[PDB]
Amino acid sequence: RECDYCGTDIEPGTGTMFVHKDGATTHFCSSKCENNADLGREARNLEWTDTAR
Amino acid sequence: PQPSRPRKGSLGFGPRKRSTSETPRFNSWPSDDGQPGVQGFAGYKAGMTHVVLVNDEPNSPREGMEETVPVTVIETPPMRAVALRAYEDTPYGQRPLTEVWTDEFHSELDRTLDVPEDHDPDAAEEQIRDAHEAGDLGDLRLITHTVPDAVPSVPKKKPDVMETRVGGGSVSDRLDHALDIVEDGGEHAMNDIFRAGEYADVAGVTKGKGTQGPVKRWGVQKRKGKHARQGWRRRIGNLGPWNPSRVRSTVPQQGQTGYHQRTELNKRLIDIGEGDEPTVDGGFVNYGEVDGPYTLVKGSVPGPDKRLVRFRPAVRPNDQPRLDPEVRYVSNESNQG
Amino acid sequence: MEALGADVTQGLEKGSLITCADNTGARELKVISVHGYSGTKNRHPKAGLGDKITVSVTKGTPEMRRQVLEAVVVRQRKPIRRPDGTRVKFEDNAAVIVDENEDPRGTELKGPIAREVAQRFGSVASAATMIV
RNA sequence: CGAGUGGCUUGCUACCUCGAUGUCGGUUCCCUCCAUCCUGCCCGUGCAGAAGCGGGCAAGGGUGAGGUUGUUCGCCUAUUAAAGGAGGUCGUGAGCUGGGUUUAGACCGUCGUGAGACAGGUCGGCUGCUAUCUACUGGGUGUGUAGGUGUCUGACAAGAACGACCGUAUAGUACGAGAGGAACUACGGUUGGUGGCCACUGGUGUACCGGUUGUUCGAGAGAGCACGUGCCGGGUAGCCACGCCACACGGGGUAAGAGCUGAACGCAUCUAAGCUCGAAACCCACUUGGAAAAGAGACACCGCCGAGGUCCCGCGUACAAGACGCGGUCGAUAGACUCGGGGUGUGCGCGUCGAGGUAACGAGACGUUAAGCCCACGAGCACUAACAGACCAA
RNA sequence: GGUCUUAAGGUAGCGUAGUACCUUGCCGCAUCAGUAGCGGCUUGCAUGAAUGGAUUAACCAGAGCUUCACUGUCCCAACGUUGGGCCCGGUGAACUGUACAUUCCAGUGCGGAGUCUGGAGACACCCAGGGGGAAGCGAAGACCCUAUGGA
RNA sequence: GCGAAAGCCAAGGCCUGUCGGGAGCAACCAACGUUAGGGAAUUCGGCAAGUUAGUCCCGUACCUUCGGAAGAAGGGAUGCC
RNA sequence: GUGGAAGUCUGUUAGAGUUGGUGUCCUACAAUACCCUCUCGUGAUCUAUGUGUAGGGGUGAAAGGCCCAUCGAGUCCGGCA
Ligand SMILES: *C(=O)[C@H](Cc1ccccc1)NC(=O)CCCCCN
Ligand SMILES: [Cl-]
Ligand SMILES: [Cl-]
Ligand SMILES: [K+]
Ligand SMILES: [Mg+2]
Ligand SMILES: [Mg+2]
Ligand SMILES: [Mg+2]
Ligand SMILES: [Mg+2]
Ligand SMILES: [Mg+2]
Ligand SMILES: [Mg+2]
Ligand SMILES: [Mg+2]
Ligand SMILES: [Mg+2]
Ligand SMILES: [Mg+2]
Ligand SMILES: [Mg+2]
Ligand SMILES: [Mg+2]
Ligand SMILES: [Mg+2]
Ligand SMILES: [Mg+2]
Ligand SMILES: [Mg+2]
Ligand SMILES: [Mg+2]
Ligand SMILES: [Mg+2]
Ligand SMILES: [Mg+2]
Ligand SMILES: [Mg+2]
Ligand SMILES: [Mg+2]
Ligand SMILES: [Mg+2]
Ligand SMILES: [Mg+2]
Ligand SMILES: [Mg+2]
Ligand SMILES: [Mg+2]
Ligand SMILES: [Mg+2]
Ligand SMILES: [Mg+2]
Ligand SMILES: [Mg+2]
Ligand SMILES: [Mg+2]
Ligand SMILES: [Mg+2]
Ligand SMILES: [Mg+2]
Ligand SMILES: [Mg+2]
Ligand SMILES: [Mg+2]
Ligand SMILES: [Mg+2]
Ligand code: NA
Ligand code: NA
Ligand code: NA
Ligand code: NA
Ligand code: NA
Ligand code: NA
Ligand code: NA
Ligand code: NA
Ligand code: NA
Ligand code: NA
Ligand code: NA
Ligand code: NA
Ligand code: NA
Ligand code: NA
Ligand code: NA
Ligand code: NA
Ligand code: NA
Ligand code: NA
Ligand code: NA
Ligand code: NA
Ligand code: NA
Ligand code: NA
Repeated sequence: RECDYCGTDIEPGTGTMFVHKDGATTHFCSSKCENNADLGREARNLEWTDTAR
Repeated sequence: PQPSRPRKGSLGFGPRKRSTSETPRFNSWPSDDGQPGVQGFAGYKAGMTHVVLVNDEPNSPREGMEETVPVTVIETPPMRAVALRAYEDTPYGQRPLTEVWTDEFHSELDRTLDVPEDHDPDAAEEQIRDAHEAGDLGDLRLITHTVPDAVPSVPKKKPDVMETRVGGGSVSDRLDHALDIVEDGGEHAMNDIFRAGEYADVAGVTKGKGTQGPVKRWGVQKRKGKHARQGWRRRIGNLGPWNPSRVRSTVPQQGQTGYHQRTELNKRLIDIGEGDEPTVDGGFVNYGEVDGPYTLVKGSVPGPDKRLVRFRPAVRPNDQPRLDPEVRYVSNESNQG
Repeated sequence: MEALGADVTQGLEKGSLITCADNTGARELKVISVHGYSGTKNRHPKAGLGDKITVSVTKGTPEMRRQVLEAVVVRQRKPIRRPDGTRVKFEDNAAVIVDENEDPRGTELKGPIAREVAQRFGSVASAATMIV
């Protein structure tokens, strides 16, 4: 699997899946990502993110 | 009315004092069923990671499916049965009779023992067989020690010595089996005793926490509400009733917590290998790198990283052995981050 | 009951206010008890995903209000662990009113549902729009 | 109607304390009783089944959360296997609380000429002390057994280390007109309790990194203060629970009870002698402590001019002193350095762009730059420091 | 009852009251559940007109209740910060002390014993702890009664 | 900055609110920070803590002794260049 | 619009007061202290100094409050052994 946020590979037996109100799903590899997300930031704008890279 | 409630903490692991030996001492051994064989082995704790396994359970609606399982990596290099001790049955229980030692010793066993320079193996052996002829021979065990020098991550070189029982077919047959092992050099390995998939009982001295209060040591509540602001936060209500006018040893009080021996039952051996396959990136925190004989124990094991832990075939298993479980993935991800 | 096939950290207590994920006319539900549960001194009875809880209607249609009904917990904010180790959490806490036979009192379920709830309440599941 | 047992209620008595034994309730924490609420094993039934009702053994474990009331009690709600009662100075204020009772202030009603009174109501109304002894939880130093190292034994001691529930198969089966509806056994899970552990999730993380407000160091750069982080955002290690792992069965002897063989009493009889079974209870099993067990233990090796130990030095798998454990050049024990593995989130400077502005100036954007800064972890590495050396000892 | 004591015999209002014994009165609101609170009823143990009655905008560190919001008050506790605490140098009190004292379980005794009686346990000394007991220390009981006491 | 307010800083004063040294510095205590999900279930009682917050614009109920209630409530804005 | 009233409002301006924490202290720093919280803050306001009222007497927006840590009758000595 791949983190729906930063893009790096999610180490198996790890991570969280957040189910949205509408039903959408979002796998996170870590708290760091989840948290950057809750701040309303988009991975594309964070230079450390594989996505942005 | 005062609602009922179980007492705080168990009264079966006391007194809660510091352990006499950092090296565990089993007080029970498996039953003499199968072929003769040493009933235990030892190693040093290193750390934890998880592994993906194929549901092995025949009764699980998930049998055959992936499954993440927590594992504690334990370096289990070879050990050496340096002697065979014999016990005799007497009106006062079992007592050591004699011992059969060898000559081939590990370079640094003298860091702990006054290694034998002159011993009579045969006389000992004779005395034992005569005892057996007379039928006073009590169980047979081997004096064993570890080779810490074989484990880089562990600072000590001084070997840890412990006695392990030998359970086998007949007494004669296992008596012989013992001597054979010893005579060689006593060199044996985890393979020779355990097979991945079997259940073992792991013993060890827990992580020490020095002195601790009742709340942490016994699980008593914290003062609640207003009471927590009056001057008392972590002290129990009272040491007892007016009468009996003495404090009963059963009331939760402060003291040594941790560094106690514990024999944790039915631990499943997920795998027994050798190499660096189980090591984590960056190295096991406060331990080091693994690259040699190892064992993967399901779940947790008492004691801190580097501490000696002991294995013994489960003495009271609940499930039947399900040998060599399929391991599809062993995480090597850094434990830092 | 049947194994949920996932570990749960009850994220609710007696007295908690959760969402009613259905069209029964009940909007808000107040947890009153957890079926088959017995706690321990001072402990607040707890409930999570897959539990059948007794509830009272706090908000909704006048006729539904104040009624004491049964329901099933379909979603909770507090994480749950699935067999492969992954954690799963939702955007809100929700339950669906059920009857004696455990058939939804309503006709439609609003929002997603945890797959685990299926292995327990079939008719509730077979009425789901989305099953994560 | 008669005979009793208990000492929880209420009353009686005035033995004990008025040079004071701190009140009610609650709370917290410990032990116990059985007249048993649930659970185990049983008997009867107006026992078809299911669900009950009544009784016997039985105190191992459990007996929970809430709404009114200071309440104890009690009423009420939803859960539950069940949500039993009672003793411990109506256990528990050198533990807490202080709502009530029961000081001084005040009001109402009633009573009184009045002061003032009223288990009538009402608002407000304080909680002292540095532990000598003893008691227990844990930690040491000595002596005794009578040189040392290592490994054991087990008299005894503690445990609830496990209690309970739901679901599936059995089975829509036995039973029953039907409605309805079991069990043995085998499985999965939950709950409470218990011990441990941190890969995973989560908390902290005044290590660290970034953003930014006010002010001061002229600006810039880089910094101090704003309570012991200014505030905001992220967070490693460790510690943790909200996270994760583990916690039988089975033997032996019994109770109630079901029976066998069997006599007194040729018959009958579970009992008198004998015997087969049979409880969550008892014993063992399992975990923990345990040579100070005065019968003060056993074994192996080393040593009595030398075995071993203490001090010393570098450190922690240990730690309030003490203790404990490891390493000490025949070395990787700690530090430096360099890698590895991690945390932040892209440094200073310079270049280009930039709403504009004559210009000066210019918030900010892009590049250089996964940059800069930082790390309580690992590895490599004898470079630095584990040197020198003292002592006790049959 | 359809007058009598003793002059009159409770009017407007208010009312289960900060006044209501019975009492958690009855009905309703509100809550899953409300001895509370509010509204209605009200025969008021024992309301009521300057012993002021009713009522009332504004005001209140005044008493009670409800809602939203909030949150470590709680479920259930954890980690952290600072000052202590612990070890070391220096300084250096007090409370309290009939004696003896390593106690425990029972009993007995002026009926609430470390010291009596019977048993059990118990090698000595020391460090830290939280306070079960010494009916712990502190105060010639402030309650109650008694005194041919006091104010 | 509304300010004789906070915070920071001069001039001036001081390191005498006068015992120190050591242990990652344990239990426990005083002050205090942060705590996931729940959100008063705590308790006599929300005690303690928390929430809200400055300024401008919009907007503002019952009741009222017409003064008030009222900053009711609720909604939006807020920097730098 | 002007004006700028008020035993008016907000306010740790100064200053006055003392509600809760039943916190800290309780052989105290203190024979009434410390901290946070809280009330008033143009008036029946607060305050310094001077001055008057004296013990069955004062003084008292009244609590039997206060009259030098002393008040339901101050303190000292005497009556008094
Ligand atoms: C009634 O029970 C009295 C009430 C009282 C007496 C005096 C002052 C105020 C209140 N309470 C007592 O008598 C308690 C006595 C305590 C004795 C303790 N040793
Ligand atoms: Cl408490
Ligand atoms: Cl409940
Ligand atoms: K008395
Ligand atoms: Mg991760
Ligand atoms: Mg207090
Ligand atoms: Mg980690
Ligand atoms: Mg409670
Ligand atoms: Mg006392
Ligand atoms: Mg009985
Ligand atoms: Mg018992
Ligand atoms: Mg009592
Ligand atoms: Mg009690
Ligand atoms: Mg006491
Ligand atoms: Mg007291
Ligand atoms: Mg005290
Ligand atoms: Mg009171
Ligand atoms: Mg009151
Ligand atoms: Mg009275
Ligand atoms: Mg009162
Ligand atoms: Mg002697
Ligand atoms: Mg600072
Ligand atoms: Mg009423
Ligand atoms: Mg009149
Ligand atoms: Mg005696
Ligand atoms: Mg007296
Ligand atoms: Mg009196
Ligand atoms: Mg008189
Ligand atoms: Mg929280
Ligand atoms: Mg409540
Ligand atoms: Mg309660
Ligand atoms: Mg408050
Ligand atoms: Mg004013
Ligand atoms: Mg003001
Ligand atoms: Mg004057
Ligand atoms: Mg008076
Ligand atoms: Na206190
Ligand atoms: Na306090
Ligand atoms: Na007492
Ligand atoms: Na009797
Ligand atoms: Na006395
Ligand atoms: Na009490
Ligand atoms: Na029982
Ligand atoms: Na109640
Ligand atoms: Na008492
Ligand atoms: Na009390
Ligand atoms: Na008290
Ligand atoms: Na049995
Ligand atoms: Na001995
Ligand atoms: Na009247
Ligand atoms: Na006032
Ligand atoms: Na806190
Ligand atoms: Na005591
Ligand atoms: Na000085
Ligand atoms: Na005008
Ligand atoms: Na004050
Ligand atoms: Na006088
Ligand atoms: Na005189």
